Amino acid sequence: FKLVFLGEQSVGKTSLITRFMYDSFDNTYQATIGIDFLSKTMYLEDRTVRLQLWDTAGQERFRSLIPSYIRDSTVAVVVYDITNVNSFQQTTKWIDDVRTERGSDVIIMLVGNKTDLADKRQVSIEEGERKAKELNVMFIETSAKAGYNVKQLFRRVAAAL
Ligand SMILES: Nc1nc2c(ncn2[C@@H]2O[C@H](COP(=O)(O)OP(=O)(O)OP(=O)(O)O)[C@@H](O)[C@H]2O)c(=O)[nH]1
Ligand SMILES: [Mg+2]
Repeated sequence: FKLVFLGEQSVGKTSLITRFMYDSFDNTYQATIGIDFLSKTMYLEDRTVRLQLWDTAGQERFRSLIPSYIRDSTVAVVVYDITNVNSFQQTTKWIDDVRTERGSDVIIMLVGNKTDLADKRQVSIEEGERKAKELNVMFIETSAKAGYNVKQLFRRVAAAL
């Protein structure tokens, strides 16, 4: 259960981790610098699991040694912001990066985060599911802020292993 979180800056990667691991959320953006690590045991879908999580920096300058982390991980979590079409469009790139490194020997979850921002939605659930089916990855929509589907994201990934 070695998980790498990928996707564009400000989509909610860190926020999803903090929500799941610590059940908190904060509004003010602290960008991740390089690749942070968190390891903890959780009771997750009826078994104990040791979660080893790599939280990558979305900012372009930090995207050089990510290959090692992708090779090191059994699960890739690729997140976008449902309010931000570019961030969605860039998920093809991220999934490709995983595939280039592991092909079919990896669990991939595509995540449409920030659903609580309902009015500002620029990507439909439909389009998200479409992309997930086309690229053969799992799909879920979450809200780190409101606490929607975050436990489910980790559940579905843990039951995928
Ligand atoms: N409304 C809303 N805001 C969110 C949600 N998730 C994250 N945010 C906000 O969006 C901003 C970015 O969140 P981060 O968790 O720091 O995003 P990130 O993907 O880790 O960004 P980098 O580390 O720079 O790559 C912050 O201001 C968060 O408070 C969400 O589910 N809903
Ligand atoms: Mg971050």
